[PDB]
Amino acid sequence: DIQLTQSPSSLSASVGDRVTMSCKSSQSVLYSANHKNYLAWYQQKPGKAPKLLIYWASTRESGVPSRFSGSGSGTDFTLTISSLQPEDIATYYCHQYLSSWTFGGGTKLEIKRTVAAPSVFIFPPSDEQLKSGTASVVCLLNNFYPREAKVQWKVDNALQSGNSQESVTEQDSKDSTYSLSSTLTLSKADYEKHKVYACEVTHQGLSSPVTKSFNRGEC
Amino acid sequence: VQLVQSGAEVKKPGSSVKVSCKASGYTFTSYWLHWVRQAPGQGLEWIGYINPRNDYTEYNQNFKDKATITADESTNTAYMELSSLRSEDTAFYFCARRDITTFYWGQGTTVTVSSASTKGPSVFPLAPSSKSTSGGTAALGCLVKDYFPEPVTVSWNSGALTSGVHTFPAVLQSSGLYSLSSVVTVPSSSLGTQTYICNVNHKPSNTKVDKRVEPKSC
Repeated sequence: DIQLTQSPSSLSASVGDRVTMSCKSSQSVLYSANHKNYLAWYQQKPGKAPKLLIYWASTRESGVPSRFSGSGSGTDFTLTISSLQPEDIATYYCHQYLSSWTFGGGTKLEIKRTVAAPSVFIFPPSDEQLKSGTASVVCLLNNFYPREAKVQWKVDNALQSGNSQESVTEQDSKDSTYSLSSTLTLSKADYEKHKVYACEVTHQGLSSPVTKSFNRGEC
Repeated sequence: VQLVQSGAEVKKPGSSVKVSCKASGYTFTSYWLHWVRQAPGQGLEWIGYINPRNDYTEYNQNFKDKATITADESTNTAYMELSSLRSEDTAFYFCARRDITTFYWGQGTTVTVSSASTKGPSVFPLAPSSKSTSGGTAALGCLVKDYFPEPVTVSWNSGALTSGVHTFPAVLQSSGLYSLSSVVTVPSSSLGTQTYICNVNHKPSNTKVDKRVEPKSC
């Protein structure tokens, strides 16, 4: 029914910045009986329930830091964070409760920092896994910013597809970097069929792609 | 004055699940109780609500053939039941109520729908070497592979080592089994002159493994 549009979908800002995000409703959420705007703002950390920041568009929750404030009336609302702090890395949601509940799409907020190239590490499969009949090669990208990075696996210079999987940590609260871990998995017989195992890493902090590589049998 | 939801659920496709939301510290029939879904990496989606005073219910159109919300004033407990579970039902489920002064959300309940069955992981070393060294920094870790369901917990040196330890989010493999890596950033000088042990626990399979990670010379 009443749709909510949040913008931007993502925000990057330095600690201490003033930050604003907007929420616009398809219809007015200002109720005629009490002249109250049925709009709330939430902060949500991963794996956790959303935490209420603002209710009735402008009333701040009791325990919430005074750096958070809400403004607007009718169909256009704004959440402002006066001085961005490192603990504010989260996804922010607007929520209208005038009619049946609807939510904005969220604003993912991250800390902006100096570009940092990843340290690239590679781990050959262990003797224990090989005894079991499989070989996993792990490529590690440590403490880089920004989050966008490309990891390509190459076996004897052949690009690999459909045999690897990666995961990225949440942004670190101390140095505002990300880390990424990628596992390439082959059967032991297929692993023993090739010599060079390499992960090629592309990142804004790298003037050229970096390759971490090893030869089967060398470790 | 809090809403307490039942624990994590792992279900096979085709089964049903009923999650509970206990309300305490207020009058249970005085406020509508809502349910909200959040699929992994996605936003918040309203499921429906119940008026516990007269058992009146309304649902999001998208959940009409999936969710049934009930309540019991006599036990001050609300329920949300999901029928004929499928993989797309894997999500976070919250109960939430609105007061005059504030909102109260439950802590959330994960529902994981998978055909896979319980399995303990193998813990393989991620051996440090020149291939995992840069300057005065070396990386080592443990690969915790092929387990179900979540979660696994990893400590290093029985909890005595926390600096430079980061555990990555698990990845769901095509087999339907999770895999996770836990790594540690250490001074390169400590390789060979410091013992590193990863302690892996998977309680669903009663798996407990302590793996020494020893350096390789390459």
